[PDB]
Parts: sequence; C-alpha cells; structure tokens
Amino acid sequence: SVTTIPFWHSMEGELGKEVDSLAQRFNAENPDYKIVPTYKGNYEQNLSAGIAAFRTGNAPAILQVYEVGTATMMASKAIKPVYDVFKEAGIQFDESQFVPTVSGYYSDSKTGHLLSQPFNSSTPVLYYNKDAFKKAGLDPEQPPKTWQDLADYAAKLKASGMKCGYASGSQGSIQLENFSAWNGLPFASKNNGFDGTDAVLEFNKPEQVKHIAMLEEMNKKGDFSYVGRKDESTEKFYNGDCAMTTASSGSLANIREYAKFNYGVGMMPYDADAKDAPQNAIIGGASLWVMQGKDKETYTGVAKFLDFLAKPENAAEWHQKTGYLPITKAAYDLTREQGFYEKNPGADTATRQMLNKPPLPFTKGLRLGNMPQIRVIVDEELESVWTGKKTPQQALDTAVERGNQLLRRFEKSTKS
Repeated sequence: SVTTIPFWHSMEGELGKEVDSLAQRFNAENPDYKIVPTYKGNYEQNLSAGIAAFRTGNAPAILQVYEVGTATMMASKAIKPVYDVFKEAGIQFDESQFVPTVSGYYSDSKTGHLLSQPFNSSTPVLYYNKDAFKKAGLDPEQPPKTWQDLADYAAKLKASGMKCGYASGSQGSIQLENFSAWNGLPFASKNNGFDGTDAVLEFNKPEQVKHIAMLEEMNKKGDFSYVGRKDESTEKFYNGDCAMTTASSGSLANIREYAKFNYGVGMMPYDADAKDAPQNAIIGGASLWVMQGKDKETYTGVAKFLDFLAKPENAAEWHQKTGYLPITKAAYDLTREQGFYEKNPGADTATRQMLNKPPLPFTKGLRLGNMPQIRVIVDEELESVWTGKKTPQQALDTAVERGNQLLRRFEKSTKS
C-alpha cells in the first residue's frame, strides 16, 4: 500500500521548496508512504488551521508549529508525542542524537522524551564587521565576549566613523529570553515553565535590569540603535551601517549574500558579572507535531519521515541549504568534515553556542502558555525604555506583571 500523510507547514518560497524536496526524497526511499506537504499560511494561521481541522476529524498527520505554540499544542488534546509515535510504530528512536538544547525545548519535563521534533531551529548570534574592527584598532578575530566589552567596542567603532555601533532588532523578548538562559538565569519559575502552568515570570531581576540599563546608556550615547522594523537590524548590519548586531543565526545566508565587507560571527556576549555565564542559548523557529486519531500505517510513515529528517546526511543538508541549525550533533560533525565551514565562515558559531555548557533545569527552553502575547508585551515594554518613557526596572516589572496575567488566563483555560 501507499499511505498518504498530510504535512501542513508554514514554509514559503525557497524554504517551502526545500520541504518539498525532502518529502520527495523520503517518498522515493520509502515507497509505502507518501508525505504530502501543504503550505497553510503563517505560523499563527497553520496552528489555528491544524487545531480547527482536528476538531472536525480532518487534521493533517504532521503540523509544523512555532516554538511559542508549544504550550498550546500540549493543551490541545490533539497531539501524540513523537516518542510515542516511534514506540507504537516499533521504530527505534535515539533521543540522544539531537543537540540537547535543540530537542530540550520540545521535551517532556518528567521523562525527557520528545513531544515534538525540532525542525527549523535558530538562535541569536553576534554578527560583526571585521573591516570596521580593524579601522577602530580592534582585533578582527576577537569579537566582544561580554556586554561590557561590547559597549566599549561600540563606542570605538562609532568614534572611528561607523554610523552605528551596535544594532538590535524588534525581537526584544527573544533577546531577553536568551539573555536569561545564556547568563544562567530563569525567565520564569517552575524551571522556565516546564514543571507547571502555575509558573510566574522572573526576568525583572538585577542582571536583566542591569543589562537593559547598559543598553539604555549606550542608546543615550548613540552607541546602540534599536531598530524595530522586522529584520531592520540585519539590514543595517549588512548594509554597513551598523558595526555589530545580534540577530538570528538563520540570517547568515542573507548576510553572506549582501554584506560588502568581511563579516564575522561571534557567540552572544554575556554579562561579565554573571557567575554562571555563559551558559547556553535557546532555540527559536518551529517543531513538528504529530496529530492524534490516525491509523498505524500513518504513524509508521510519520516515524519513518521524522527519522529521515534527522539522519546525518539529511539534517546536514537542511542546515547547509536553509541556514537553520543542525538538529543533531552528527549533522554538525558531518558538515564540518565536508569543509562547509571553510566556505561559510561563522556558520558553525550558533551550534557552538548551543553546546557551550550542558543545560541547567531552567535553561532547556521556555514553556509558557500565551507566549505569543507575552512576547508582544515584553517587546513593547523594552521599547518604552529606549524611548525614555520608563526606567529599565519599571519596564521589566510592568512586563512581568502583564505577562503573569496572561499566564494565569492560560492556566485557568486548562482546568476542567
């Protein structure tokens, strides 16, 4: 037989074509199953569409869902954990192959087993202009390792004639979520939400407040430019406006294509005063969920497809062609062995950040309900610091209080 396996996703353009190519290869290699990818819209649209279809008995078998939708999928009663899909298919499933801070975001807090499989994963890194560094008398092979050094570098790069020292983008919440994990701090109680829906937000502590205050001082001096339009920080970097920026690891391919200068990619700076720093970064992007209600041939095909995506050759290909992270340690090692990092300098930096230290219980990821709305609140409150409306402490306190109201609404929504 050939079992058709619908896979609904949000990958447009060339990324969608790569999804199609992988499905076509899987289908050729596994002739009893036919993965059928369909683009269903953006992340919010695909999540809504998949759940609504599940309610009427017409869900796809596989649904790509962004990282901030994880709590929603867990509360939906609509998913079969990936670990269970493999077990019920009778297919061996080695969860240790994944980079632990990539699969960790999507794993069960009690058992460690995978609930959904990381698909397109990213993390923020530091892009920097090596030619600008040289002109400022900095070592182009030594990007700043701490925020304190970054502030000094930004001042020297501005003074040497760069229009902009350091730019950071609209993604303020993602930067503060990563700041907390990378500095060894919880963003929320209950191990970053993993241990329950009674978690509360905790990112208004001294290190976060100090970090935002530092950025605000840099802002006041003209050394930090907050540029809040989507991807504006990346464009200001690759256009030569900004000497340094923190942006998604997935932006490297665009940077390599448009930058008219020698760029480098460093790990995120950390707070020099934070004892546990640098710790580990956390992922963004999306994962693949498997829907309930399907037959055994469907789940066998799903398991085989998820396995295929994680095989070293296909996981390496994915990382090399799309710019997303290698989801497995074997895919990273293979990519290196193939010389790809000599042709694409800096494309290994993000993985090295993911493996910097083994994660703490509260640095595996962030698991909060209503997280899309919490991110907007955090983004807004940080924007109020840059405008001079609020102090760092006032903004983070406000974001914690407003965000906690969202967490409580989500918690009550799960109660019968």
